[PDB]
Amino acid sequence: HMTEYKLVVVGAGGVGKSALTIQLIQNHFVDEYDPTIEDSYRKQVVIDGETCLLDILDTAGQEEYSAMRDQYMRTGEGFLCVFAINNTKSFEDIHQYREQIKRVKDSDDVPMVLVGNKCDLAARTVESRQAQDLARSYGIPYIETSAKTRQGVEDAFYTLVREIRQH
Amino acid sequence: RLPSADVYRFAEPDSEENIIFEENMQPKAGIPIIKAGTVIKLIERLTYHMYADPNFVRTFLTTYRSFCKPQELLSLIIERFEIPEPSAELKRFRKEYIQPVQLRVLNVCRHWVEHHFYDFERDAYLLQRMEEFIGTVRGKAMKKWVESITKIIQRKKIAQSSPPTVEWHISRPGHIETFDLLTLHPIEIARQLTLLESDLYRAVQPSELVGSVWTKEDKEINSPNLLKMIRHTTNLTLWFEKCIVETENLEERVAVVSRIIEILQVFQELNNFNGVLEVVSAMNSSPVYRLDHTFEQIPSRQKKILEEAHELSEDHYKKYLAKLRSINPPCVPFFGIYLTNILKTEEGNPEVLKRHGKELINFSKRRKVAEITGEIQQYQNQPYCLRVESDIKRFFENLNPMGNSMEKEFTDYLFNKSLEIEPRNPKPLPRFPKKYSYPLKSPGVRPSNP
Ligand SMILES: OC1(c2ccc(Br)cc2)CCNCC1
Repeated sequence: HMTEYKLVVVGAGGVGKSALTIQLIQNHFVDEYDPTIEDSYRKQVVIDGETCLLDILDTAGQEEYSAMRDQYMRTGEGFLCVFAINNTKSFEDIHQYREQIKRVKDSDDVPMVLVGNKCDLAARTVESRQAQDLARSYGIPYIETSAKTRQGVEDAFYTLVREIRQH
Repeated sequence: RLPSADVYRFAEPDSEENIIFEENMQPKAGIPIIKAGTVIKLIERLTYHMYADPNFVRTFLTTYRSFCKPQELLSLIIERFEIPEPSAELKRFRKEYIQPVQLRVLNVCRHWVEHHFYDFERDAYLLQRMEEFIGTVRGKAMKKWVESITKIIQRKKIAQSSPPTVEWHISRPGHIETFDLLTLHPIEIARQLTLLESDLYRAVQPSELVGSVWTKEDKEINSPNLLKMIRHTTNLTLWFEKCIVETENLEERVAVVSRIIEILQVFQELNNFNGVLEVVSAMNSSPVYRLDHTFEQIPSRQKKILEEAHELSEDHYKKYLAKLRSINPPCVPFFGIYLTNILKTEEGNPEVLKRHGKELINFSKRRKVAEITGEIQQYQNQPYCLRVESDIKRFFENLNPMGNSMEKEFTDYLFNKSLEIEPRNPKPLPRFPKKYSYPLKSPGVRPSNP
């Protein structure tokens, strides 16, 4: 049996966080997505020559069910803490998301990655250095991604798998 | 023979540059499934001469606002109705094209005012224009449908057997001052919360969901019934956690967790999956999950009940999804799944498909969203055969476990309460005094009267 990594996407709502996972799963050149089927959140990948299965939980749209975060977060081994580079509030919310992840997992060292998403052609309010500084302070990687071009998507996910493997 | 596109836009023939279809046909009607098309071609097919297409009309009128404004739609359906002429040919055209088309636009107007009246409540000029158009419609064949539309508009402008006996425990009828988790009957907590949650579920309209408007800046204006529903659910999870971690005495806290699991058992009986999950979320919260000394003293029967409920949520709601599909109404579904599937359908599919350089509206994306809102509505029809208790109802409606505190403040307080009552190893387990001056024994989940 190949290794299965249970990943959880966390972040502010209303700022296109769903693109990160939709773009990973979708084959480029197919823009047709059905969130109803199993294949929409499970993907077989080869990372550093070792085949594995990524199971990704993204509860995009259920942000108001604030008392369901612990439940959802406990399913994960690895986390993608996502903010929009055009929304400073989503960036500022990362500190509390991470604190909950640490509490839920009962660990100060939980495999985690900071993802800055460029969700539209709105102006950037979060400079690369601000996010690179925050990521360093937590001792975790920082990956910027483009929702339009798929740039950085695979690197975000693969860097998380490496963080889990090297845990 | 139809007139020129230069005089009547809907005469323009079909091509790969203006309308494309799916490989399959409408399951029950043998009609082709439109994949994408131009607004003119979608409006043509909305009011097609060959056949009536209720599914497409139902889908269109639910999801059109993402690609066409209500004013622009009314303009388009008025244009469609105003058919110019291009004898044997003229009499056949009047009967095989003008009469069927004019009738189909009247059915659209009728479906619009009946099922999507909010567009009119929100734009009084849109209704002024609808009424003006409906006034200019003439013909003996139309009068029947014109009167019906007018009858709906004016109605919109105006605006079973015996249920089980209400169950009581320590708290008696009228004595609201003593109502609490352990004093009210576990069966009545579950029934009265099922009624509240059922009504909250049934008040959510597709207008609050289509366009993922509950996630946008104006969510408080556009999705108010959905948010009240989510906020009640959130409040009950937080209330359940608060009850647990504020019962510092272990024996009393074992009694609290055990009673909440009994409330869960009844939510399962009633098919209240929102209620089931309110309890699973509280149990899996950081303050409650870690209470090993409390869960060790919980009866195995109750451990197994909670464990099966938890498993509904496992593997992206696999067992929840199958269980919901198998039961029949009345039930209270968990809305969160629908919310995520609508959002991801809209965000994961393009608004437009391009064919031979021409932009086509992606209708299939919209159909997929209308499929989710239709499944929400199928569970909104049937009510529960349960008598409301106005004082128990009010007690749950006014629960405010957070008080004046903010989310961080409150959830940190709950977690710090958890660490106080059951410290982190190897700190010894302290003892705490009792807070309940009434019996902790449960009356059970089986009704007390036949
Ligand atoms: O047995 C525990 C549990 C099981 C299931 C749920 Br739901 C919530 C908690 C509580 C005690 N600590 C281990 C997990």
